[PDB]
Amino acid sequence: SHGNIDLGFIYTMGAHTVPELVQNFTKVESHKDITFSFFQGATKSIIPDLKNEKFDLAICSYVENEPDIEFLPLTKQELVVVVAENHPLAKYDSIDLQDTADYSYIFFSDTSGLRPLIDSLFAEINIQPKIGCYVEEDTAMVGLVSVDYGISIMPKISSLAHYNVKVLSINEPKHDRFIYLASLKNHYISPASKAFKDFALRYGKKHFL
Amino acid sequence: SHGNIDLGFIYTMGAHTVPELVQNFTKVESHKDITFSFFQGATKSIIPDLKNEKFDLAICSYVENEPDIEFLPLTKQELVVVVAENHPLAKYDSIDLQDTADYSYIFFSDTSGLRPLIDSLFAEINIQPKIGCYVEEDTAMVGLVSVDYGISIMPKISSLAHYNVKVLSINEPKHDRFIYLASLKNHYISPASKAFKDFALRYGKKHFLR
Amino acid sequence: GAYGAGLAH
Ligand SMILES: O=C(O)C1=C[C@@H](O)[C@@H](O)[C@H](O)C1
Ligand SMILES: O=C(O)C1=C[C@@H](O)[C@@H](O)[C@H](O)C1
Repeated sequence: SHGNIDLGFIYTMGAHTVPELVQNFTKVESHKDITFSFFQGATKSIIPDLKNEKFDLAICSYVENEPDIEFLPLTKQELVVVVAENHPLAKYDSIDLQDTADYSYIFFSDTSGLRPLIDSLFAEINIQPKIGCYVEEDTAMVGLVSVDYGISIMPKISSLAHYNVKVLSINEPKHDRFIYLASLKNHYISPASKAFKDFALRYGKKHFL
Repeated sequence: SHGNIDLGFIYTMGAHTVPELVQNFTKVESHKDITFSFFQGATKSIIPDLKNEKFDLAICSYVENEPDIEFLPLTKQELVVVVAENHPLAKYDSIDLQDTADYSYIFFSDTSGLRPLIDSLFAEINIQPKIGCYVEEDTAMVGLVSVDYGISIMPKISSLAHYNVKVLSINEPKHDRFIYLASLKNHYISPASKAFKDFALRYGKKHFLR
Repeated sequence: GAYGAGLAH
């Protein structure tokens, strides 16, 4: 019935995933009066805000060595390579990551919960990417790719189709990018927050995974 | 010129404005070797990171009673009202802000440097908006409008055309939303940062501010 | 389907 949910999440979840979860959660009559406050940020900022209880729940990347935090699979993304339409790689439709070795990257900053996965991909193929600059949020990244300031590896998100960039699928190496519903282990959680948590986990299994 | 520039900016500047400035700045031969790191956030977080020197320069909203920070006009935005494509207000192409009185908002959180302007617009027309939820970043806001979770007032940005929303221009009240290049007053600034500051202010005067 | 896979670290 009544209550508030403070939900923090990583940037790319704002465009479609969180709205879809909230829309479907709230069509149930007994959820109409539940309210939210929504916070956006990078995984490394979000984890402290879970521990200090600013957030009831979070949607973010998995983080190693956080035994106080429960990470439960919610959705997934596809990593792609994004280049300006004039770039030499734009002639291709798919590439191996090692094919990018010569080119300057717009790289995610260390705050990004994506960097463990990305770094492991480059380590797997023994490539040390040329990093031209760092950015945290995704629209700033594709913005810089669109003026050919560099290339990037990033999640395939709907906005990429609206910049003057070519999106390339990655053949090798292989990857899965999972996104998690994160919460404090052994912690008291309000009835509304628990209702949203269970709802979102069911929804992700049925529709996202 | 050489060295690094740490530039912090409010989210909406990432899509086009910062790329345009950086690309045009870097065409100059004496700027090719300058490097950047780019940070994104809301105005209220950006200000401390200017004071603690994490950023050499920032692009953000004006903040009153910050005598240590120099704000110089850089660009501007148009505030619009955004509603789901089947919302009752979608029948219109333009509205007065008071035409939104009955409807629940997806409102900017207190961290947003836009809130002084927005709050003053509602206070001017003596309306207390119904606030359904708060968000900080713009794509999260239009994302929720697109599922008709609420309506919003927000900057007109290129991404709005790609959600299931109608963008309404605001007839009354009308007020300018300016965005500023911010730096620490009377503080040493590196040759690269100074070159970029001067370039950006000149560019904004010529192409952004009208 | 991918839920089980997502639990592996
Ligand atoms: O998982 C994360 O923490 C993030 C992934 C990227 O897409 C960016 O949205 C940003 O780096 C946050
Ligand atoms: O000026 C600001 O501090 C902001 C303006 C809004 O468009 C959002 O990008 C966000 O609330 C930050």
